This record gives sequence, structure tokens and C-alpha cells, in this order.
Amino acid sequence: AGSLTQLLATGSMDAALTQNATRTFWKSSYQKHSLFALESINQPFTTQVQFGAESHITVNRQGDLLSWMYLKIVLPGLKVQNQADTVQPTQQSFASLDNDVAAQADVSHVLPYIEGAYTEASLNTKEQLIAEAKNSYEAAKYNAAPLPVAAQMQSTEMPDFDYAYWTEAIGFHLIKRAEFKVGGATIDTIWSELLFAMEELMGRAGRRLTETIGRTLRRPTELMKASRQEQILYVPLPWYFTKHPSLAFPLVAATYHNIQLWVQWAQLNSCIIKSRSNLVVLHAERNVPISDDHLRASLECTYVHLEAAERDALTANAGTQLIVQHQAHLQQVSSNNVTARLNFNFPVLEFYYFLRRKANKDAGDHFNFSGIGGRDPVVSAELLFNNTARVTQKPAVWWRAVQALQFHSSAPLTNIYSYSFSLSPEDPITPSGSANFSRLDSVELALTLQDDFGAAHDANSELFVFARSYNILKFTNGLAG
Amino acid sequence: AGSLTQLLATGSMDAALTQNATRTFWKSSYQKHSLFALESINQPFTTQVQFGAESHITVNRQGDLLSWMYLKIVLPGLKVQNQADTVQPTQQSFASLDNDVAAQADVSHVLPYIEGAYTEASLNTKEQLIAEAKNSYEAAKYNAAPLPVAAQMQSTEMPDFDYAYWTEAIGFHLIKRAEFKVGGATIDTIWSELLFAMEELMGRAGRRLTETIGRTLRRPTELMKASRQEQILYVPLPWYFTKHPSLAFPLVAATYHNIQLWVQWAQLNSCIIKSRSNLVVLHAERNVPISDDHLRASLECTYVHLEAAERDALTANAGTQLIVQHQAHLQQVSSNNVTARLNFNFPVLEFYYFLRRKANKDAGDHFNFSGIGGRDPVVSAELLFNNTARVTQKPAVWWRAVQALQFHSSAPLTNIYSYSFSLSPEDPITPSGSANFSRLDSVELALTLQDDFGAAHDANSELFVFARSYNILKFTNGLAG
Amino acid sequence: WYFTKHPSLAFPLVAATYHNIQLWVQWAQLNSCIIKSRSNLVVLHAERNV
Repeated sequence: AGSLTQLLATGSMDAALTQNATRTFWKSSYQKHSLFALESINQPFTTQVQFGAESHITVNRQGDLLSWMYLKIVLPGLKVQNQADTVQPTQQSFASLDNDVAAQADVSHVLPYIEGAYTEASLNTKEQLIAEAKNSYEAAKYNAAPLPVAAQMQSTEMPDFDYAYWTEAIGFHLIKRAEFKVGGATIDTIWSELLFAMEELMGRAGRRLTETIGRTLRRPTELMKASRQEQILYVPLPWYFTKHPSLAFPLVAATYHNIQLWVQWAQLNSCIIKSRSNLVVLHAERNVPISDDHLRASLECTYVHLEAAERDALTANAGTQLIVQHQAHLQQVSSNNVTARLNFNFPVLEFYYFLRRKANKDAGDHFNFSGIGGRDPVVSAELLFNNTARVTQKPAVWWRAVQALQFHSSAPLTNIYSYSFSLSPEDPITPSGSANFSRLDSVELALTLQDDFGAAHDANSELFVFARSYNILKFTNGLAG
Repeated sequence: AGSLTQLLATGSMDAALTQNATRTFWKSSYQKHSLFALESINQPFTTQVQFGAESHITVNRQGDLLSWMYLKIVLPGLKVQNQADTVQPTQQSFASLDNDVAAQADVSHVLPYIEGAYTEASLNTKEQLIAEAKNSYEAAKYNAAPLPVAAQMQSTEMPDFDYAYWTEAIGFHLIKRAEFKVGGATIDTIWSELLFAMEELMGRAGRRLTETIGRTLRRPTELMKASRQEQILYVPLPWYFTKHPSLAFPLVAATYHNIQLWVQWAQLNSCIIKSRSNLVVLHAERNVPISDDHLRASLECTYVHLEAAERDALTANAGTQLIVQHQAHLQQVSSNNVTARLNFNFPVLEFYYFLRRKANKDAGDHFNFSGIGGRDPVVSAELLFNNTARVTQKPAVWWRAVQALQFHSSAPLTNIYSYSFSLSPEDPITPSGSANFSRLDSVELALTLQDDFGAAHDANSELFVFARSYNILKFTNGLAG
Repeated sequence: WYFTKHPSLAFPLVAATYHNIQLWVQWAQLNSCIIKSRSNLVVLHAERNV
């Protein structure tokens, strides 16, 4: 009686929701689709792959569309030997944990707050004086309550043996820049720092790229274990056509253009960290000093094979694809107040920004976007259009956590900040907002950074700003532009 | 002036995106739906439930559709007593940690690499010699750099007291096979190993089945804690009709067919691990030896009640549902080169494969798909159609991590490999690609496994291959087929 | 086979489309394939040590 009465208890308001219902929950409807197949094919580079060099590949035409694209990287296992035991000790310098430049830079900021005879003190006494000076510095700069000295003395249990390892997220770090080219024109460009920021914000829970890019979430012991043997990494290249099947790049519609991936590789000296400064780093299998020619890479492409009728239709009329392109503003930082002039073009969906200390970069911690003592490097930021506040001054947590909560699949674990003009900037096919930067005379991101950011040992810290913008790729008569 | 100018700054390209806009972001539109209610009802098995037996239930007709289906399992708490203190010590044998068959099998592979007097050595000296021989084995087989001996000596802090526990993910392990039957015909079949693989790949972040199936992510101390008391598990049965409301099984349209769930239960000896070989395992409440009749299970079904008009429409014309069925190829492995002949039928969406060492199975670690020393058991795999490479030789990481990244909600934490012909194999209502195996004369999965896989103590290791295929379930005149 | 002796005798697969082509092989017994130095030796697979 009650369940039937609920179906009868309808009024004029229910008519807007349920009158002439076009859907039922109790019967499945499905759509028929055209026939297609997927094939994954690995292809060698057209030029030699080496650390610090640029390499390119011309993408083969082994199907009708191009869908997924992965850079397959093979890194050798690492071993170490004392320089005294080596017949040829001359190698490039690597970052070493016995010379922690990031910790030395952090100590340099607290030196003015050390009370007593620091120079003559025992090692254990120096560690105590540094921890007390950190409390005095943080009280003076941040009105922070002092932490117990014992809570600041975190011994990272480093192993009592010699090692070397590939840096955190080495699969991204290796790709300093990649360019997707069609007919000799650059269609899009991606950077190592952008790839990491995109994975932090858009990386879905349970599908994080951890193993596929050599990322351990800053657990040095796991990087050491992984680096003792050969590593095979599959780094996704997040081009517009890899984001949705309807955006797959129509190879058949671009028949008269070569499709090329160009990759600028990281220098070998930046890719490795060692336990001690006096160690030589060896290729684990070959027992020779590691060299720039030990980088191996290939391109793994997923091709789509279409039925003849769909292939012929696509060849006759591929039309236009909405694309997202990436733009970059890269700036050196030498002061706590920084203004970035964002000379980006087109309808910008969103931008990302973050800072890297010089000391973190020099320590080989390339994706450590933290400030001094691991703090947030940004105090506040403001966004100006033509000297008018588009976003008034907001604290770092608003740009990092509130913007990520509103617009992104994930909140960043590092100090990555974002701002979206789009309601759904991760939707590759549905435009949901933008600001046209080609119609603004000035776009300025004004930053107030933490105290002493870009001073002394951190002179030439880096500001990264990346923007995502809409453009249109047109296919006509076997050409793409 | 700027924001109004952006709305006016439109050209012929914007017309394809925004001309005659059929959607606004500033006004919600909603659809009205028909009246329905959901009811969860628990039902006993029609036959006795016991370990190692087969049991069935005829599903009641308590609503118009059948939606969710959970196997509700009740396991008793476990206690242990010394065999010497027990009035009836005769029980089935259980796996025991004092007789670690998996560790003994791993040691057997490194015995040829032990230098010195192993037989006469002290226990601590034997552990050192085994860790050194592991380095020599891994250097010889994999060109691995040696790990410090202290880093290989992981003491799992096992408690200094007697215990027994239910094996990891016991809720899946208990279900050796389940069959969904309609009118005496098997509509679909699921296996323990498939349920685990499906949860690894399709299990969403924050909705993993951990507690609901007794899974701890291989933390033995948590399995011990859970096993001291009665456990109630709710194991989801992932039938086609549980995946989307429009696929709910139309009970009213199948009025003349009995709906049955058949379950083949795991043997009790495989479900329990104990600290020591000389312990008797007791039911914690009853203080009697644990026996095959201590398994309790019931079926929890979610029924849908429809409004009379929708019920009558569905009874008159339920039509056809697209269904996904599961197929299995199960093979013994006795060599490092394995060819699996996949005699699957219908349009296959995707397949999963993985290996289990005999030693891992015998140790009671039923979902440990790792190789020797916890390594990846697959070096490479190739997929052939009619002796032509459909997927050329690819390394294990491509089949495990790249395929999961492209097509699945999650990457597997275990050595589960997949391959999809579908762009969205987790979409239950939208076909997005398949390969029709009923039109292929041969489908071969060729595997190169790690060295010594399936040799000696691992003779009769297991290869599992599961496929998901499209079929059609038709409803006509109160019958389903 | 006759078709391996001269290119003009190559077996025309296209002309035999409705027939399966099969090679059947009867293998020698393992006991006949091996000779050993001494009667009291066990013969092992060199890699597998079985």
C-alpha cells in the first residue's frame, strides 16, 4: 500500500522531473559502434639517444589513428667503486649526500641566530645549536612556537654502505623538453616540470605514475633498491590526442606531413645522486664508468585500425579538432617579491606555477618545490589583468589546495599552485571557460615569497609558470596545421 | 570592459563551439524519473554450506529487478592449542610458518651459488651464506648489483606466541568458483583468482574491498588480529547486472526460470595458516577442532520494486541485454617458455593473465603472483592471431602497468597482466572495441618467464588466463536465454 | 619433400585452399638418443639440473 501510494503521490512539481520519462533504470539500452582494433607498436629513435643531447623520431604510419604515446626508457643498473680503485677515475660530477647543498643552504639562513662558539663545537653540539637557532629563526620570522630539539633531529636512517641512485621521478626528469611536430611545425611542447605538475594535479587515485616514471614519493631507500638493476620506464606523453578517443590524431587525414617527436634529454650529472663525493658510478652489468651513451629510449605508440567505411569518411572529412597547447614562462628569482609577466596567447583554460630553490636543484632533488626548511615558498599571490586585480591577494593554501579541490582530480603533495578559468579544465572535449590572453595588454602574476627566498645560497632560484590554452588543429587535403 | 570584450571577441572558429549553445552553466536542468524502491534481503542457501563442498541457492522473487548481489560469509574466530594437550589431535594439515615452503623453494634456487660449508654452519652463518648466494645468483642471472647483506635480512617481527589466521583475502579464496544460472543454463562463471584480479585492476581508490573480503595487503599481524574473533565478510559478486542500474536482471521478464547461484567452496586446509606445525586449530567460541561444517554463508540480494506501469512495460517487452561473460584457460607451468592456446569464444573485450608459483600456493599465499624472490615472473609476452603477431614481444611492465594505465581504474599491486581490445572495458553498457575469438583459428599467448620458473620445487606452477566477452541475454514470454 | 627440390615444384598453397597441410612426426625414444661413459651415471639437463 505504501510503495504504490508513493507512485500515486505526484503533483505539478514532479511533472518537470518524471512526466514523459525518456529513461528507465530497469532496462539497459546500448548503442552500436563501428569496428576498430588497437595495436601497440614500439619504435626506435631516428637519431642516437644520449644524455644531454636532443633526439628525434619520425612516427611510423602503422594504423589510421594515433592514440596513446609512451616514451619507453631503459636505464642501466648502477654500482659504485672508490675513485682510488678505478683505472680511469675521471667522470662527470654527481650530487652527493656527504655534500648536502640543500641542508648547507638551510643552515646558512639560521647562522645569524646561532648563539655561542659554533666553530669550535663538537658535531653533536653543532647539531643542537643549529636546531636551537632554527627555533629562534622561526620565532623571529614566523612567530612560530619552538619545537622540542629532539623532534627536529630526524635521523634519516641512511644505509652504512656505498650506493648511487637515479633521482626521484627520473622518467620525467630525463625529458627536459618534448615537442610534437607535424609537417615541421611544432603543434605542442611539454617540459619535465610540467609533466610532474600535471601528474600531481590530474593523477587519479590508484593510477599514479609511480613505478612507470621511477617515483618513490621521496623514499631514498626505494630509489637505491630500484637503481641496483636495469629499469624500464613507460613515461606517458599527455598530448591532446591521448586524452580522449575522439581526439586521436588522424594519420590518414595528415598523409603528406611527417609526424615527429623531438626530445631534449637531461644531462647525466643531474640524473644521479651518490652516498659519497669520492665514488665513481659504474654501469652495473658492463662494469664501466657510466657515460652519456648509456641512455636508451624508444617510442611506444598505440595505433587504431578502422573499418574501410570509417577510414574513407575520415580521409574525406577529418575537419577540425579542438586542441590544448602548453605555454611556459620561466624566470630566475633573486628577491622575495616577484612579478611574472605572462606573455601567453590564446584562450587560456588555466595556469600552474611553482618555485624551485637553487639548493634543491643542485642537490639533485629536481621536483622539490619546497621553500627554506621544507616550508611553503609562497606567502601570497595576486593575478592582475591590465593592472586591475582579477584575483586579489590570496594566501598560498588558496592557490594550492582550494583551486585543486575545485578543478582537479587530486591535490598536489608538493608546493604546486594552480588557477582555473575553466569549470572542468581536465575535460579535453568540452570547453568550460577561458581567458583570452591574446586580448590582454598585460597579465601579471605578483608573488610574495617567504623571507630570504632567492637570497645568498639560493640566488637564481627558479619560477615556473605553465599555461594550458585552446587552439584548433585543421586537417585538409592530407595536410594538418 | 575586458570581460565584455572577451564575449565580443568571437570569430568563425567559435561558431563551431558556441553558436546555438544548447547548454548553460548558470541554470540547472534535471530529468524526471519513474518511481522505484530498493530493498536488501538476506537469503540462506538451499543446500548445506561446507568447506570443500558445492552449495546452491535458488534466488527468491522478492521484487521486479535484481541489482546488487553479495555473498555474506561468516567465519568463526580461531584459537590454537598444542597437539599434546588435545583429546582428539587428528585434524587436516594446515600451512605453517615454521615450515615456510616458499622460502625453502627460494633457497633451493640459490643452493648452487652457496660457497663454503653450508651444512655444518650455525643458523646465523647459514642466513649470511644464503644472502651472499642470493647476490651471486642475481648477479649471474640478472646482472644485478649486490645489495648489502643487512638490507636482505628483513626480520618480519613475528609475534613470540601461538596463533592461526585465515589467509589473505579469504572472502575471495573461499569462492573457488561461482556460477550464475537461469533456467538450468549457466549464464556466467567467476573464479577466486578472477575476483582478485578484477579488484586489483577495477577497484577504485577509497572503495577497495579490503575489510569486506578479509584483505590486509599482506600484513600478517592484521590477519592474526582479525582471525581471533568471528568475521562477517560481504563479497560482491560482479555479475553483468550488478554493474549498472539499466542492466539489473529483470525477474518479472524471466518468471518461468529459476535463478540460481552455485558456489564451489575452498577446502578448509587451504584457508588457514598457523605459527607452528604441531598446533591444532580450534573454533574460538565452541572450543572444538575446526571442521568443514563451520563455514556459514548466505546470499544478500538487492531487489528493485517498480511502479506498476514500468513493471507491466518490462513484463511485456524486456527485449535483450548486452552481457559480459567470463572465460578461463588454466594451465600448469613446468618451463620458462610457455604457450597458452586461448580457446575463448565470442567478441573478447580484454584478457587478464598471471602466474602462481606452486610454493606460494602450498604456503597458503594464494594471491601471491610473484616469481622467485618476489621478482616479476614474466620477462616478456607476445600475442599471436593465426601465427601472426597481434602484439609483438613486450616486457612484463608494458602488460602490467601500461595496459592498466590506459584501460583500468587502478594499477595492480601484484603481478597481474592485462590487454584490452576495448577503449573502455569497464563501461558495462557502451561497447568500445573487441576481437571476435570465434573467428580466429588460433589465439596464442607466448610467455617468456624468469629463469628456473616451473623447475624443481616449483614444478606445476599455475598460469591463469581469464577473458571478458560480449554476449546477449534475451528475455521472451517469461523465459531468459 | 618433392616441393623443396626445385622452385617450379614449390607447393601451391593458393591452389589447395580447402585442404589442411600437415606435418606429422614420430619422435625417437629418449633411451636411444643418448650414450654415456659409464652404466652407473644419471643423465641430467645441464641448465635445469634435473
